[PDB]
Amino acid sequence: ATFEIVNRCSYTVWAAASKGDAALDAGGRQLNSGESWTINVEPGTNGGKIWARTDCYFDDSGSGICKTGDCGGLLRCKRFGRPPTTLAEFSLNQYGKDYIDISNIKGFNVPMNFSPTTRGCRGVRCAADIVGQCPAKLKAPGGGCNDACTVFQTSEYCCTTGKCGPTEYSRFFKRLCPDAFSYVLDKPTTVTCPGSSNYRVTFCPTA
Repeated sequence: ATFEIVNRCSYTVWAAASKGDAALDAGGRQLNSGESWTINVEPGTNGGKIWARTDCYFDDSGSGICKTGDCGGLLRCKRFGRPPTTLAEFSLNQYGKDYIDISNIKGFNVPMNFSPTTRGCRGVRCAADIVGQCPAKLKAPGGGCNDACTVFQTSEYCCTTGKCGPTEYSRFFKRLCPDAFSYVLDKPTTVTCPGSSNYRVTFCPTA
């Protein structure tokens, strides 16, 4: 499947794409404002994620650090990135269907629209000013708004027992972005699309 990743933000982001134990395509690239990066993701990919990283520095070997979304210091991510990170998530060709969603379960750093470029389903977006409105206890010095699990590490925020409810903190992400997962057992906002759809991820879709 092809994904076009577009930076509409007025600032540079370093895009990342991983299935958590391997890079998807090159795994990461710098995107200046307005740049597009087209990647190919093998059919059947389960548990893929794409995110933006902010304020990164990399040397000539692609080793460095980012203030949000850092994936063990690499330009080309093999692993998932450090919260806070707005996530585009996807499982492809699962019994003839593709499943996409946006998640705030690992916090928010950059607004995002995640839409099919092919026919037969709709896109999802989280474009509100979550960092601006972030509760003081969730604010990341880095930039970004962390999820409560990352900050407090409780069974309730992390849903570690498989039983947990919405919280003051999850309700905040949900009020600003109703179409993004706000906690692990949130009522699913997954979109089902035709198997082998193609997609576009846009950072700062409103910008």
